[PDB]
Amino acid sequence: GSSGSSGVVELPKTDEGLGFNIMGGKEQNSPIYISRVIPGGVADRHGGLKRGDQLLSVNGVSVEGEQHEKAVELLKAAQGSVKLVVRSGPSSG
Repeated sequence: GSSGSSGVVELPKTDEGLGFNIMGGKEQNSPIYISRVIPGGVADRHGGLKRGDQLLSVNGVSVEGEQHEKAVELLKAAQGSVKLVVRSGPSSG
């Protein structure tokens, strides 16, 4: 579905956690993505974030072109609910 939203993942902000890990952050010259996912966390339950999904932007903030630290800050910046955008588009397509 070219026309529309790539796929914004809005998860409920709760101390409990999201259930997703991220590695990198313009440190090793690699894009930000989900390193590991909890088989029993909010994310897994929701159904949208999986190991590999590249983080495009969070809370309406471009992260792709920023250091890990930034990402972390954004997540905290949110309140009640966060917005994690990802790209599920096929490398070829």
